[PDB]
Amino acid sequence: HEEWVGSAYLFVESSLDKVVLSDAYAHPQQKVAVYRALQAALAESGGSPDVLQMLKIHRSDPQLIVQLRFCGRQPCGRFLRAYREGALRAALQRSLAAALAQHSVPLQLELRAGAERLDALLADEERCLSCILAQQPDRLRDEELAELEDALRNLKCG
Amino acid sequence: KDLAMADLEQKVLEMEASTYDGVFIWKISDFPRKRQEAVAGRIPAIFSPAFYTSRYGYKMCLRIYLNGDGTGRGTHLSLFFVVMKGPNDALLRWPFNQKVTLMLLDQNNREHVIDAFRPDVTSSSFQRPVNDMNIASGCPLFCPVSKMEAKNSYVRDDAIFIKAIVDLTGL
Repeated sequence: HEEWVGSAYLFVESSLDKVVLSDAYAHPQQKVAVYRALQAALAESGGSPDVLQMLKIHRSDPQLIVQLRFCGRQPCGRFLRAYREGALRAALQRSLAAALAQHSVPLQLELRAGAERLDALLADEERCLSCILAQQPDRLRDEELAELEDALRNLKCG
Repeated sequence: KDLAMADLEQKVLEMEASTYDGVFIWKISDFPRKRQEAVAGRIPAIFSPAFYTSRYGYKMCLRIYLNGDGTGRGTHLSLFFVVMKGPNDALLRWPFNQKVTLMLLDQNNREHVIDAFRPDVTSSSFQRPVNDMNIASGCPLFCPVSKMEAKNSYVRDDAIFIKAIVDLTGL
């Protein structure tokens, strides 16, 4: 209706055994960097921060689940193409690798809109978009991310 | 006889569970059993009794899926907040826009599972109710199943405690 918006969850997971993202997040001195890595990767290959927003980051078994909010059906389409083509993943492997001070951090991604696993629907972009729209964003950005944004910003000053 | 006694016993039950200060604690007993009924698909979800933000405030209830719903089906405990049609909705401000904090209480009172969220008022989940219940909103990935099913503090004596806190700022 009035403005096309939708949401989905992006599952991010490591391949090497140590590079466990769950613990890396709960780590007081890594969390900010991981946050920064996810934010930079999305803005690089997923879409601008005003068109692709992170609402929450779930530490959930040993992957990281990022709740996303998409603004505009067209921009969402750009995200989906970047996702299926591997561009999103390429940028995330680079940013996280730099974030955790490692040579490589190969990733395994998953994308879900409600119970629908979009990975099995990548060939039909219209179906993916329809599934994302079906998931109405119901929460504003989680306070934790604003807290990390403050931290990221205070650090870069000195 | 029944549409008789049955209804009266239900009212009393609802009355006994209701709170009017935006704070609700939901004790779910017989956890083990309810847990398996969920895992088996027989009874996927459970509604909690209703509670309110004030004596004549919003009417709300919680909806939980022991084996998950949506993106968390089969992997997480899913917990939701539901705005219900209240007897005094004509006097309230719509859409519903109060921060809601959902919690699974650690019975050693050390590390509670907590998710505080501010409603995105554009969602139909927060508009004035037309039906008994609006579409639920909440946490599909509230708590990974491993935390509440072997080895730890959330389940104790076959029971768990869910807590909800509706921030009354502005009311």
